Amino acid sequence: TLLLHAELLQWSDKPCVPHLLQRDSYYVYTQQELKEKLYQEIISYFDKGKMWEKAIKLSKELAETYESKVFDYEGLGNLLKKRASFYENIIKAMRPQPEYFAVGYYGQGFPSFLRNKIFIYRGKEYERREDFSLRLLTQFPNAEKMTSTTPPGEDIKSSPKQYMQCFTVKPVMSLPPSYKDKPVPEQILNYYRANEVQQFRYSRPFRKGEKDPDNEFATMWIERTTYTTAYTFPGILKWFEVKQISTEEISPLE
Amino acid sequence: TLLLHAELLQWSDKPCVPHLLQRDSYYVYTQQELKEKLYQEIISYFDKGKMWEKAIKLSKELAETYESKVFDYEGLGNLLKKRASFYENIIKAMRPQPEYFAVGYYGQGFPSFLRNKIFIYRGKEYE
Amino acid sequence: MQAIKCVVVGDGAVAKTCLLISYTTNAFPGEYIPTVFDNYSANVMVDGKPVNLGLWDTAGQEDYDRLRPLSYPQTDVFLICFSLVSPASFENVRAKWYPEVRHHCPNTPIILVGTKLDLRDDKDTIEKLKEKKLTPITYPQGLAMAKEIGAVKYLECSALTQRGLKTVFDEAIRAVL
Repeated sequence: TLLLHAELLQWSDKPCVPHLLQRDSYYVYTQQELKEKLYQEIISYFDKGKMWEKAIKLSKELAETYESKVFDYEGLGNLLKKRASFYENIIKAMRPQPEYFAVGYYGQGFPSFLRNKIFIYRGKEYERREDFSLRLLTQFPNAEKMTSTTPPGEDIKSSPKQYMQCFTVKPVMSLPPSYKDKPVPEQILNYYRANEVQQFRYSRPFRKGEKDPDNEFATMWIERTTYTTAYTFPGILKWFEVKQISTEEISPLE
Repeated sequence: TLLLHAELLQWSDKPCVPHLLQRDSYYVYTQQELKEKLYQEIISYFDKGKMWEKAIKLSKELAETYESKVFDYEGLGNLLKKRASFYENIIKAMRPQPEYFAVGYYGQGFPSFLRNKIFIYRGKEYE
Repeated sequence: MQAIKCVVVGDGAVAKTCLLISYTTNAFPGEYIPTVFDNYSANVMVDGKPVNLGLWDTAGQEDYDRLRPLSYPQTDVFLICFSLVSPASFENVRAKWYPEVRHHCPNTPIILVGTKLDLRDDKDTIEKLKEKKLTPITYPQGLAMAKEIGAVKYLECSALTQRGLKTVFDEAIRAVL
């Protein structure tokens, strides 16, 4: 969010419009100085937010602005030392992968936005789907769900007495740019297996074939439940809708 | 001079031609590794050569190569800390201006190159 | 980080492997996929810290008692497993699965679990057992056997319906916690 604000700003040398001249403090406040404040705080966040990829990705053009306009050589150097710190954190420190859930609040009883739409939820690093639905029961009255895990609850599409449905969806892989050809070490992948994730899916084991006892395999079909999230995980909001859901199929060979 | 040699080299991932495979030491010696050695020594020179402008001007693409190929994140960080050191030296430390002389050795008695031509001489800081 | 080794011991006539993989599947009820593998292991917290949880699937076959006494040493806990509506499972456990595990390692937390609790009170299956002159193992029976051995906890949960199953495994993880 703070970035989004800074995103409005420009590195211009001047205090341009007092609309952005905030009310917490107020003096001349030239634009580049404001972006400087903002970027300091943003990088502080990311450091305590563990997202040092972003930290560095900004600190680069931060030092760029330093030299290119102000010659904050002290700030240049300390900023770059922090960048070094971030890189070391990346290679060294490891990060867990939050369980992911595309969540169907079903019930005319939910508000207009809260009804009948699959909200993909970025839980905590190690969430149990049961405790997740538990806090949904904390989240809403009428603590009851659909066993219709795969299909929607049409009755409770327009019925009151809100129902629910949830499961741990697949975190679709990130795309490390220009790393696929590259034997990159693991840290990039571990950082990418659950972040920057918008596509998702959940398993649908199905029995399409001859359900003999020993073989489960000529019948086993997975109707993968493809999802698209409107926004990055992580992003401005932990949860999000599914921007697009897609079912699938998987043959006994597949 | 060392740069001029490195100037020949490329950041390529491989040991390409044994002509540049020097005789001081010899093993696989992939090109980027050699440029890495060379740039280390060059930057060391410039640091003890006080020419930190050059030091930084190279250290930039040095860290670039680090991340872009090798992920020498330790080397990334230490290199950048040295870059910070250089910048501080720049703002802080001051440097003297050598007196300059365009020098005419006149005399057929001089060698062919040493005769009758104005050689501009970079003296010492306070000559 | 911690890794717990647990040799699950119990008859295969009850098919506890379905329950175990279903939990590893964390599945919606009846939507798990059983596999070809043994000794399904995973990593789930209960509190504070997730655990590399290892549930060694020693099937009901008694012949494997040649190398299950290698599984017993250096194993953090054990899952002894029976069915409440399969009396044969009850007596087989108290005769082979209870004693062999108990004596291979008389010093390890042990958890007796009653499978098919959903069918312990199933009128059709219970009337079959009475017609088959088989006693539906009630809660007091397992309670008595537990206090007999002093199992660190005796339990009865569900496989097809996953009921108490998650709770049972939660206390299983917190057992070393």
